[PDB]
Amino acid sequence: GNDRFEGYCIDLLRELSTILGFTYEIRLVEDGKYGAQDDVNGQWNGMVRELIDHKADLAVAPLAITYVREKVIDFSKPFMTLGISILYRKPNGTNPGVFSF
Amino acid sequence: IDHKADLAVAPLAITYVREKVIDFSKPFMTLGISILYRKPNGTNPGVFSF
Amino acid sequence: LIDSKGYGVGTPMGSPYRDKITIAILQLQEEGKLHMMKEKWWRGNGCPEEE
Ligand SMILES: CCCCCCCC/C=C\CCCCCCCC(=O)O[C@@H](COC(=O)CCCCCCCCCCCCCCC)COP(=O)([O-])OCC[N+](C)(C)C
Ligand SMILES: *[C@@H]1O[C@H](CO)[C@@H](O[C@@H]2O[C@H](CO)[C@@H](O)[C@H](O)[C@H]2NC(C)=O)[C@H](O)[C@H]1NC(C)=O
Ligand SMILES: O=S1(=O)NCN(C2CC2)c2ccc(F)cc21
Repeated sequence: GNDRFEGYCIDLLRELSTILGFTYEIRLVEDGKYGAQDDVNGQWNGMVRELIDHKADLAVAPLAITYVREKVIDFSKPFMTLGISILYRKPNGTNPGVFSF
Repeated sequence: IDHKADLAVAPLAITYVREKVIDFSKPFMTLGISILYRKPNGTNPGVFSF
Repeated sequence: LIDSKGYGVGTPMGSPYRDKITIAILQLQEEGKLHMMKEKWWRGNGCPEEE
């Protein structure tokens, strides 16, 4: 059912269901993408394709507000703020410093 | 609300109560409430600290 | 952070829900539930450097 899933954007969708009032059918997207306008012709993929084609009503997922997605679908107003940042290993060594004294 | 304006370009923070009466755009700056207070005046160890 | 972005419940182009999801997000944020859910998941093991 809807009982298969858990997480942040499932607990968010319960809280949006309690406040506004609706029932919801959580369906996994078939492509596995979110949205990407293929520059060879211009076509959407993933969730943004299934909102333009009206196969969905909501897109409760990490679907980041960008300039290009906003011109084809309508986002809500952010439930989480972020930015792009660098992921890298911690340095597992110690500075020797033989003149530490 | 009285339609005397068309835009409200100012620090007009998006709240729950203002959004039900006007329509905001989508934020041009992010923030939160935070505490302002003086710096503690510092240390000044004297030269005869030993 | 390189830029500043944000998530959001995507609705189709001209859906009547994006003005009801917007209200129901701003309500959850002042009640502190959007922070209460984030503290439930993003904490996990609170890794120290302890040493
Ligand atoms: C365990 C080892 C001990 C060894 C020696 C024991 C003997 C006794 C040793 C020291 C006794 C000193 C009296 C104690 C003062 C109390 C604190 C004080 O008032 O600080 C004052 C410091 O201004 C001074 O008084 C500096 C004086 C130094 C004395 C010289 C040491 C003896 C010399 C060698 C002796 C042999 C010579 C050989 C034969 C001639 C000012 O107060 P303050 O607020 O703390 O300062 C910060 C404010 N400010 C930055 C603007 C300044
Ligand atoms: C902490 O610092 C403040 C800021 O300097 C001190 O208050 C005043 O400092 C100015 C410096 O220009 C003086 O002109 C005033 O006369 C000070 N006010 C007084 C003495 O009432 C304050 O004294 C400091 N307090 C502590 C506990 O360090
Ligand atoms: O993508 S947005 O809706 N608009 C752009 N911004 C601010 C410019 C940083 C922000 C800042 C924080 C957000 F959560 C969302 C957005």
